[PDB]
Amino acid sequence: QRFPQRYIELAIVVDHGMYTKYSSNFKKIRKRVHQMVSNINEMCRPLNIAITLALLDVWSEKDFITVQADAPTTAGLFGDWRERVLLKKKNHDHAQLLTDTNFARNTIGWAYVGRMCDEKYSVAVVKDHSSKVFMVAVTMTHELGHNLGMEHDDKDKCKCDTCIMSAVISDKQSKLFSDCSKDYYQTFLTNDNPQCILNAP
Repeated sequence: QRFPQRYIELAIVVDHGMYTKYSSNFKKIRKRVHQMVSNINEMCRPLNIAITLALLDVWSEKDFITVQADAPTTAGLFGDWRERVLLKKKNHDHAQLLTDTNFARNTIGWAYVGRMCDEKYSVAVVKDHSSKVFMVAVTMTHELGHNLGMEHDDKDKCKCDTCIMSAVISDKQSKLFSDCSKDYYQTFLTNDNPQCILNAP
């Protein structure tokens, strides 16, 4: 394996709009979230990172934060709530909020760069923007990649055209991380090496 073993315990929060979208059916939502996690786990296999779903929270009554059009603003409110409320329910390493919100600027996902394990900044916000589970899962994986210190693929640095960290998603989206991405992850493990992902569940 090119990389040493790491583990990311995810918390996934499904907002009220997404709950409504899926006919307020908890079972159906849980199945969809598990299928997403199985895809994130598959995509991280070449990075030697075992991905688990530590916690699933479905906002079946109302939104606990204002899930608004600006994704970065929503991410900050989510990181705050994650630190103050979600982490108190069960420890986990990274949390993503899934929503049906039509984020501004045609945004389908957003996350802080290189802040994996941070109590407030180890988060991403992702729009459930396709009926295709894989398309949403690869968006979750792209944001996870940013949180692991990855920037977008650059043709001078690597040749992959449809890898996970491509600057823009496409219909032909690949499930692979480019060499640009693997090199950024190596840099992250060497310079940041956060302790929470060294810990197996």
